[PDB]
Amino acid sequence: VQLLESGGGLVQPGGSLRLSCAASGFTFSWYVMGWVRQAPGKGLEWVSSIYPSGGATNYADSVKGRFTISRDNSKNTLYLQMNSLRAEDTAVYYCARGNYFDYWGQGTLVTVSSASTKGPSVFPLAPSSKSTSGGTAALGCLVKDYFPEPVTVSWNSGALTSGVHTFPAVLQSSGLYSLSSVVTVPSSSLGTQTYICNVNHKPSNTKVDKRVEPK
Amino acid sequence: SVLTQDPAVSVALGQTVRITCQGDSLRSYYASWYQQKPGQSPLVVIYQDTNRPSGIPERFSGSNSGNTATLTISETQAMDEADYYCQAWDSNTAVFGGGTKLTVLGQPKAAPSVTLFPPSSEELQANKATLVCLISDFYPGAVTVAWKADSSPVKAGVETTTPSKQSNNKYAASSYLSLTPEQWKSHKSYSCQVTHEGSTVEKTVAPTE
Repeated sequence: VQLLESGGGLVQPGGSLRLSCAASGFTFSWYVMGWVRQAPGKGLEWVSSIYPSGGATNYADSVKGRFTISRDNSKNTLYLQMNSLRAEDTAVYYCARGNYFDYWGQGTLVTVSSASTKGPSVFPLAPSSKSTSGGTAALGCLVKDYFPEPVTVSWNSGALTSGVHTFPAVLQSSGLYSLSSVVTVPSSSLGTQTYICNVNHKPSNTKVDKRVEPK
Repeated sequence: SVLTQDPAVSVALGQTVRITCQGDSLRSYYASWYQQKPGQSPLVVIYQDTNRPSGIPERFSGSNSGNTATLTISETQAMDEADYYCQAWDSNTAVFGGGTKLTVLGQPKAAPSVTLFPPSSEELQANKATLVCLISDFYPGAVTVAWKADSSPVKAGVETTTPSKQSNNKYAASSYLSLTPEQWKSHKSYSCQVTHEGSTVEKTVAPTE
């Protein structure tokens, strides 16, 4: 059972977006489907739902006339057309299944804002053994000054997951975000063998594979 | 729409907690409850007032008498710590309560791990400088972060997160100190100073390294 949302991002006030949720692992055309959203630091707010057929069904008063829910049962896809977006519409948007909301996808972030996107500078954090416990070293990547969320970080193209900690970003005075990902690896292996931060900021279409060398 | 919830509730680990939802609408819709942990999506823990989904612990139960829905958790564990939301269908509208944040006392304290990184040569070559203080594995999730250039406190230039739960019920947090290159080279050292539950960890970093 999978709900895969898509189509979220940065949009200017007055602008449009079309969210999309591709479902699988169940019989799509049997279920009422729906959108629930969550402003950051706020609670869950119901957006709209749609019957297995097409009538659909009500909308939250705050989006009536502006949002339209629909579905394509042959592509197992739920849609949400968002027009006349405003700042108040900024939220994670979740695809949910059923009258009881029994399954939720991971959600897609919608940011409605005048500010333009900024790609991040990516700086390496050369390995240190000061605060790692036992013969290991901590090395990392500084992902500095991007907007909006999110950023994903992986190490060695995914082949390195044991010992990775990506920290939640700070939102600075500037309105820009920054975060760090740090990985703990054997000191013995500090140079034979190599470590690459893969940083990806989809909103600005920036990717960076940063090699992190011993200093 | 209508539903009202208590914004915060506490319980001792092992003791029973009741989360109350009281908006009208319940007066004979049937109520669902959702659990949401930070950085995660909601799960159903109780649906149609009383029933519990396949994998939800038996200690979760629901009640509903017209006025009020109640989510009961009988022998509370550390990982019942989450946000809890009330839901009901009015007629043509799904209504959510504003949610309840559940705190579980008194889990054992954990001391912070602290890692401080100096600015990279690349960032200095880009004419900027950022000190990075990383703080993990601490509980309770309240720390104080203070920076100093040598042993003088620095005020301007500090950005600190609020602590956030990690996979293992502990907290993590970051503090960033932005400097000019000149002020980075113009001191013998900079220090990240973390205080947690009366104890203090200080990590120090020097331009001559």
